[PDB]
Amino acid sequence: AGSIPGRRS
Amino acid sequence: AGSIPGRRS
Amino acid sequence: MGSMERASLIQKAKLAEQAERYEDMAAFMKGAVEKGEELSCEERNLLSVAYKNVVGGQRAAWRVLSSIEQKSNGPEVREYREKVETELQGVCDTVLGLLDSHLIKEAGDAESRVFYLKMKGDYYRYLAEVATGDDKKRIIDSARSAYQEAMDISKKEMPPTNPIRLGLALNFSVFHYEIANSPEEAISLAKTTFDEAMADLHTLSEDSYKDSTLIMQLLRDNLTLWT
Amino acid sequence: MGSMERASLIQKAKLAEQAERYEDMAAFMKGAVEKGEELSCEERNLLSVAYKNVVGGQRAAWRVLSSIEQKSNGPEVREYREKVETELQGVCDTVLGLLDSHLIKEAGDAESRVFYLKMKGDYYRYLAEVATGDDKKRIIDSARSAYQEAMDISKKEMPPTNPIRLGLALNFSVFHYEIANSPEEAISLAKTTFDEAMADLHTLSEDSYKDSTLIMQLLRDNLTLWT
Ligand SMILES: *Cc1ccc(S(=O)(=O)n2c(Cl)nc3ccc(OC)cc32)cc1
Ligand SMILES: *Cc1ccc(S(=O)(=O)n2c(Cl)nc3ccc(OC)cc32)cc1
Ligand SMILES: [Ca+2]
Ligand SMILES: [Ca+2]
Ligand SMILES: [Cl-]
Ligand SMILES: [Cl-]
Ligand SMILES: [Cl-]
Ligand SMILES: [Cl-]
Repeated sequence: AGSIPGRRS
Repeated sequence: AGSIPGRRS
Repeated sequence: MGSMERASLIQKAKLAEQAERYEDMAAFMKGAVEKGEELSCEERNLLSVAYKNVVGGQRAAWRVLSSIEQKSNGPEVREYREKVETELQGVCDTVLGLLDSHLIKEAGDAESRVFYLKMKGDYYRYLAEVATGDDKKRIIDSARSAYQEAMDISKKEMPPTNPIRLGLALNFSVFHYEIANSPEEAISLAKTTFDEAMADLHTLSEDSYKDSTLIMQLLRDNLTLWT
Repeated sequence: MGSMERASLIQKAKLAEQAERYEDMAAFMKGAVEKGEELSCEERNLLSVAYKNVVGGQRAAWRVLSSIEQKSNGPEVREYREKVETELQGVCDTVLGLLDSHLIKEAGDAESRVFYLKMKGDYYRYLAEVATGDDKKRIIDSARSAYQEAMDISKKEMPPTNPIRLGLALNFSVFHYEIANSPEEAISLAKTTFDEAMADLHTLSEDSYKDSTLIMQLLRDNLTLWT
């Protein structure tokens, strides 16, 4: 399913 | 303002 | 892309569009143009979509960086805005070079010639957005001249509802408003274009009506923002 | 990026994030790692965000192309899926190379060491997603081994609500479900992680509670899809 989005920081 | 989006075709 | 077949470049440009890989899409369509043959209507649209997405991302990034730089006024923000700006200019120069070698000179039908001259106006307009000074003046005139030649052909050769004619008028009005400091010219052009298209809708099929009314709504949206 | 100051690379990576220029962001953070100094918590997050966005776009494109190729079963779709796949593998190998030279070996605190080992597991997992055959087996084991070492450290050294510990458990559960064909292990890990975090929320400030509950909701979302 979903992993940590991790695309904002 | 807005030009033709032109980004899909 | 010299070793890849023309038809394979076109097929891969369509795949790249589906995959949202617009840099790849533009490289494949550049390769297809450099085969030297004229482009069909569908192929012209692939070329234009690819580069509009590439330069559209660069313009959005340039605007973010330009806003940060103006608020700041070390060298890093200016340096990085300059890097993005140089990359954007390079993409615009590449598109302009394809149009000049040799798409426009071989385009004899009104639909192809107007399409390419509108692109020429658009890519000079994107150069003008980042240009500063007297450089700006000659770039602005180059955009104006391309748009004006396209307008002259479109008014003689295409009906007022033709989607290329409509999109050209829309973009030239944006040029007037945003680049040329001519908001009244922008509003006049958008209103006249909209009204002349309205009067010609009765001639169209259901599908052509949908195509033309979509662009007419963009003209109306600008008129609403401008008035 | 050898001639640019470390601090300027970090500043430009933050600007690139604001401009949504993730390829640039990753190149600046690669340059910062190659300065040879350890990364702070904020700098590790910049590195991870940059590469997650780059490889996330490549994975999305690979999935589009892989789906078209499977439906088709000329050489163009396979060739272009292979091109994207090679580019994706190259980005994963670059990240893995930074972790191996020399981020992991110099990471002594649990927060840095777990962070880098979770990244190692994630980038081997992205390699596994495109791998075929016995190659897949060794790549899958490399992902598993990195995740397991990170899990072992996190359970000894971090509270069950620590966001890195939570995100590691989330991603390892996805590895079990999607890569290792172990859906029961995935569901068990997600449930145990969620329940142990729930029981430790009472110890947290309002801001730490928000950080931990956000990731707990991702665990719950997967459990809902999996059960
Ligand atoms: C500058 C401009 C871009 C797009 C359009 S459109 O109506 O959306 N369009 C596309 Cl994307 N491709 C087209 C081919 C042919 C026409 O009309 C003949 C429109 C069109 C219009 C203008
Ligand atoms: C793998 C993973 C990615 C992001 C997160 S988080 O909670 O969204 N996060 C980010 Cl983006 N940066 C962080 C620094 C420190 C923590 O907790 C100590 C979380 C965090 C978690 C896991
Ligand atoms: Ca040929
Ligand atoms: Ca230095
Ligand atoms: Cl720079
Ligand atoms: Cl011709
Ligand atoms: Cl290819
Ligand atoms: Cl250390």
